[PDB]
Amino acid sequence: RQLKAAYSIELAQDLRAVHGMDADAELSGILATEIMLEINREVVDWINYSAQ
Amino acid sequence: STTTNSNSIGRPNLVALTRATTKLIYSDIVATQRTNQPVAAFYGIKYLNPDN
Repeated sequence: RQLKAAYSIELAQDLRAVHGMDADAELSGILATEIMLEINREVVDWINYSAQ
Repeated sequence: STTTNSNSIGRPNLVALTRATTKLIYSDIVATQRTNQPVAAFYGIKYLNPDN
């Protein structure tokens, strides 16, 4: 499983300013968390899939 | 009679470089002040008469 993300440099500046959060870490904090949720869903999904 | 024509020159000496840069005038023509937001706002405060 894999995922990608595309953030512009100027967005990193604006997000670092104004609000005050690093634009880079959020996408890493989103993609990695999202993938783990899907796998954690797939394990649950298979159980109901295979249940009698 | 061995003249200078018999001898062969080597790498010519590099006496001088020559770059071309304009006499940039913008630190003197305008008033500069760095902004910490992507949108910069100027306040115009004016004094009026009863006739505005």
